[PDB]
Amino acid sequence: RVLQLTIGNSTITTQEAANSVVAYGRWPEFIRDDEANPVDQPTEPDVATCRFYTLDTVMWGKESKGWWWKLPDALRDMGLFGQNMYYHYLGRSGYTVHVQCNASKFHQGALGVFAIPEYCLAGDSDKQRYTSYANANPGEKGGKFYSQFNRDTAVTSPKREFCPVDYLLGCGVLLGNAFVYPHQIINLRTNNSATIVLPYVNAMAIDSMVKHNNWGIAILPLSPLDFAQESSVEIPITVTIAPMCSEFNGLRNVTAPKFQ
Amino acid sequence: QRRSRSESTIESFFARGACVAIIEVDNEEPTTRAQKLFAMWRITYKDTVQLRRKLEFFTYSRFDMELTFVVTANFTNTNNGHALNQVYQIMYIPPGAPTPKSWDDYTWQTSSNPSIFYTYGAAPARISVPYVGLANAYSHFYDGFAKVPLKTDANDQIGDSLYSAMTVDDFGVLAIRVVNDHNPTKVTSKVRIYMKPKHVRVWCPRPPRAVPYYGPGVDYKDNLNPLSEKGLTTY
Amino acid sequence: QRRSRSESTIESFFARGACVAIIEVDNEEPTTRAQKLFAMWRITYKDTVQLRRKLEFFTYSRFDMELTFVVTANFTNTNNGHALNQVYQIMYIPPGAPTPKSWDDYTWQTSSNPSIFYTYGAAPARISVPYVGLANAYSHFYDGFAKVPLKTDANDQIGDSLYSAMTVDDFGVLAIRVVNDHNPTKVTSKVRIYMKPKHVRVWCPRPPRAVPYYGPGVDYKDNLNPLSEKGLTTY
Amino acid sequence: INYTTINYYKDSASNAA
Amino acid sequence: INYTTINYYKDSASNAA
Amino acid sequence: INYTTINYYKDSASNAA
Amino acid sequence: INYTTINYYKDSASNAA
Amino acid sequence: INYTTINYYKDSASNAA
Amino acid sequence: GLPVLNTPGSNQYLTSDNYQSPCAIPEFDVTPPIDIPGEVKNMMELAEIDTMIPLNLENTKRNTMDMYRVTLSDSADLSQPILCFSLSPASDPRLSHTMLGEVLNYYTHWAGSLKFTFLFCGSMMATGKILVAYAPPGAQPPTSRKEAMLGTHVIWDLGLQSSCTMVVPWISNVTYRQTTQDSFTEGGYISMFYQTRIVVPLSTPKSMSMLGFVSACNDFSVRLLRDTTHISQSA
Amino acid sequence: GLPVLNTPGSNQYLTSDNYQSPCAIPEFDVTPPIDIPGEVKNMMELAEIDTMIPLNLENT
Amino acid sequence: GLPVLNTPGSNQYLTSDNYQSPCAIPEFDVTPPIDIPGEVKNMMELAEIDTMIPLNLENT
Ligand SMILES: CCO/N=C\c1ccc(OCC[C@@H](C)CCn2ccn(-c3ccncc3)c2=O)cc1
Ligand SMILES: CCO/N=C\c1ccc(OCC[C@@H](C)CCn2ccn(-c3ccncc3)c2=O)cc1
Repeated sequence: RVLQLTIGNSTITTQEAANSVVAYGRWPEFIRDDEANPVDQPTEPDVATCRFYTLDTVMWGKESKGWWWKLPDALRDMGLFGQNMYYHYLGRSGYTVHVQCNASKFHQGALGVFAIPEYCLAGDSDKQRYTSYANANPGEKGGKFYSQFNRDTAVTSPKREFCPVDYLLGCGVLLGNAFVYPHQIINLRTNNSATIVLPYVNAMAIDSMVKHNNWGIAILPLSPLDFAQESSVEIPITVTIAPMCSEFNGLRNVTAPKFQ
Repeated sequence: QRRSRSESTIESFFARGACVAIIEVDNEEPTTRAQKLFAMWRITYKDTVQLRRKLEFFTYSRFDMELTFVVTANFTNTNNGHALNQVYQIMYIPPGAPTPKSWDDYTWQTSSNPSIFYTYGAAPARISVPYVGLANAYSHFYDGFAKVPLKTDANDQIGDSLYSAMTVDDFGVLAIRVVNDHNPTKVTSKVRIYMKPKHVRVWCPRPPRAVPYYGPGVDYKDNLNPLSEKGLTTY
Repeated sequence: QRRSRSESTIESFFARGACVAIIEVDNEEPTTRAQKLFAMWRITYKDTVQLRRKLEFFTYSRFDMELTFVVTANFTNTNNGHALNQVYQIMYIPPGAPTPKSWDDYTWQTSSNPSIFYTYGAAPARISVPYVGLANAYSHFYDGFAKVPLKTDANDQIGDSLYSAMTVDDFGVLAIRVVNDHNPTKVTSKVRIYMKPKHVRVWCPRPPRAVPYYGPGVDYKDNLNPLSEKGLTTY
Repeated sequence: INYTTINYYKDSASNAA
Repeated sequence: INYTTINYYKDSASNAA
Repeated sequence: INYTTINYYKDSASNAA
Repeated sequence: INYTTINYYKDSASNAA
Repeated sequence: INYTTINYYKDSASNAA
Repeated sequence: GLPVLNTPGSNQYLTSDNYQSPCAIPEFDVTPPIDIPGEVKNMMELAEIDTMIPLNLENTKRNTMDMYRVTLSDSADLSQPILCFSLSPASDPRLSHTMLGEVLNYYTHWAGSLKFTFLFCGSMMATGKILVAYAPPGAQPPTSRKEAMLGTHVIWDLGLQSSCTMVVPWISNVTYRQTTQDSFTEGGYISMFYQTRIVVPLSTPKSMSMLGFVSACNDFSVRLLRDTTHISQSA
Repeated sequence: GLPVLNTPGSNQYLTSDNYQSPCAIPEFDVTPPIDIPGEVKNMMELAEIDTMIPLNLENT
Repeated sequence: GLPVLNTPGSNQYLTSDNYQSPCAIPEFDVTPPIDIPGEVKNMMELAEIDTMIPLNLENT
């Protein structure tokens, strides 16, 4: 019953195992084309880059409203997978989002783990689609949500950042319709861990990763955590991402984008 | 089971074709007003709201295209002299082709660009376009940038880009002009391009947009109250 | 026997198609008079008398439908300026679809609702509709109510209903508008929708109506003398 | 003498008697 | 009862469903 | 040389000689 | 490559060469 | 799926590609 | 060369047709398709997805984050309903903006047994029993437990599992129901009642919460595609 | 591609014809028929029904 | 003699089509082809030719 989840060298087992939901029912695989014209072999670090990368820990409180990351943005800072992304031209990767959040039997509250392919976001100002590159990619710390929409009016200092609303999910859809994406619901009553396996979904067969972001992980508090009697309480939420079957091609010089 | 599910297949879900745009065209001398001797239209789907929200259920899609042109005309003066029948030239232009700049340029000679000479009064013209996506699918809702401002750039105004735009000029333009000459009277004409998809195969569904659109992007500005008011325990 | 009975079969009894309605359409500025920029028509058979009494021989029936549109036009001024040809848009609307409210709304974009762009001067348009009854047959002469006023209701104005009406809005509406713009002159046009049944199979015959109709129901108000005067023993 | 009959449409209800 | 189908064009994408 | 004759109507009296 | 020829009329002199 | 091709004219150069 | 005849119905651009059309760009090479994951072959596999409904629609918290959760407490009554909504999947405001609703807006007729799901997101220690019921139409609306337990109902528990499943069957006089608020073809009623009081030990919060889902089984079907009402454009 | 010719009698809407016509609502699913009692297959089984005539037509 | 119907898309001169057309000069005798050397069968054998690029583009 207990999941022995080992991809690569590291290993996340568990004291209690719950589920494993594969997105769209297709396990990640290599390029399987017998009539392909390039039959020469690219770089496939398939057993040398599958470490369970762990992002930074956010402190989930009562009035906090959500978090959102981008992939493969959340690996550019750390890991040798970050070095195999700046040097090469293009690649493909399959992800294992494994969100765990442990707490006692006396807490409550419901979470929601999402995985939106091509997760766009809304701007804030009246200038349409006007967003710089530094604010376009939070990296490893991730962005947050907001409760009500509060745009910008200052025309001298451009903010050029996102400001999504949580029950509009950034895109402009209702929250109650968001479950048609692949998802998994951390119900704190029964289980404490969750996992999602994501395959590579893109219009191309293979794409650059600097100027593109495939998946966006959105975490939404479905019911806020209430303790017995108090009003301020902090439990953590920790997200783990590992690539699977990743491969790259087309070496070039090192490219370092600015981050203001 | 005897319940024919085939009425709501994907080929039947996009079987009805809708409107995408309205393009003006006039015929007079070039005055100090807006010279409406010919009008260009940026080819996109996101210019109406019947079809944008109907296509944006789906992340990736590939499908062949079918167009339809409808031409109406009017007058501007009460007891106008009775003018003749007209010939409208819808000329397609891919990216890289030279943009026409007046009523009669050398680029209007349709040297290789495919065009349709249309006769007013007859049936609506009815042409078909195959799949012209350069990738394996069209890309609804692209995420990233076209360019990345690097560290060792000249300044910040060169490496800047636009959020969520694969191409500066998406898939070319149309061009509409009257073949006939200028007249002392003028005939205002409108053109309603229709659009019907065929052979549709989609992937990765996403929930539909509900707050109204605001420009070509994905953002929003107004009408932030999508639901109404209704009592909880009351039916 | 050599008497061909097949001239009076059911497919031949409804083979002749008749008229069902007359719909106006105008083209001017919205004045303080009736704004006839577009006219809606409730889809029913019981708007003429050739076809109502011809269908109401029969209690239950199912049959496929075929329509036909005929368009004529006129003028309103003696030495009017010679206006151009026109394009009429017959747009079908099922129940639940949004009712258009002006000349150019977003619902006129025919985003999914099937419509016909018609050109004046050409042949009459000729479309076919399959069987759209939700039961196993259409129901001529429904008896009961739609709602029943219960004992523990709030009051009597909520549980009240209308006698002999299966649906508030029977099977949707039509919508007709001119595509062309407004003009200083106006062109009054009339549209005569025709209707021809096919593939007719009926059940349970009933005697035909003889006193003239009075509204959409089954009641009567006037002309209560259906028979003439004639001597008994006199031929 | 019979005649030639072809239902030219994939729809069923758009035929003739 | 089936009907008669002929793709009248050498192009593939100019057919119907 | 003969020619091609098809009575295109189910009616009998709508033919030609 | 030959082509398709049908004299569509019962008259003889209304054909083509 | 192929399509139907008939050169309807006795001339050779009045065909299509 | 052939005695043709113009049948009635020429030169009309019908918005729903499958005629031929010439190809604008001949001799073209199509980019071959690849195996994109998540291939939606048919529209009816979107209404078969577990989706959340919004329930609480008070003046204070409509169009906010908290309009999806339902507060059930310890100090609540044992004789009052918790939540109630009529089963009109495209006209009631507590279902129209669900993915099950946002497909049935595009249709007029529907059928099939749709299944509900609820999820209690409370503490580990608190238990209780909740009774959810169905009431077929034609009666008074159910108010209390004495008159609601007669229909099809599920005694749902909280201790062992934390998720119900209610396959609401297909009991209808007609074959296909409509997607509008019409009193003749009404869905039914849904009510939830406390079977017992929520037993909560001390040092545990008193305000538990409950979500609400909706789905559809494999017997689900629609027909007669149309355009919708939820989008708008005032331009 | 074919030498057609307009025969005399084009573009006329005859009220009694059995030509083809395009379908406005394609791909549609027909509700299947059931066995309703009293299936009139032909109009001549209505005149074959025992019916009453009115006879006396005085002014009163 | 045949129930035709004008499909949408008649009487339009599309610049890219392969319909038929009548021959203006019938019964004509074509001059037979000969073996001219250098028969380009396809456009892609022109980009496969070794050609010079210009590089230096100063003002002078
Ligand atoms: C012979 C002459 O005239 N004919 C016409 C013609 C017309 C249009 C043509 O190209 C086609 C267009 C089309 C496929 C469009 C659509 N489409 C679908 C998604 N997008 C797109 C993507 C990202 N940004 C904006 C929209 C987009 O532009 C080609 C030829
Ligand atoms: C593509 C666009 O335009 N086309 C047309 C269209 C037109 C009509 C359509 O629906 C059909 C109608 C019809 C079956 C009508 C008739 N009918 C027969 C009996 N009743 C009815 C029943 C009870 N009350 C009133 C009348 C009734 O309404 C559908 C599509």
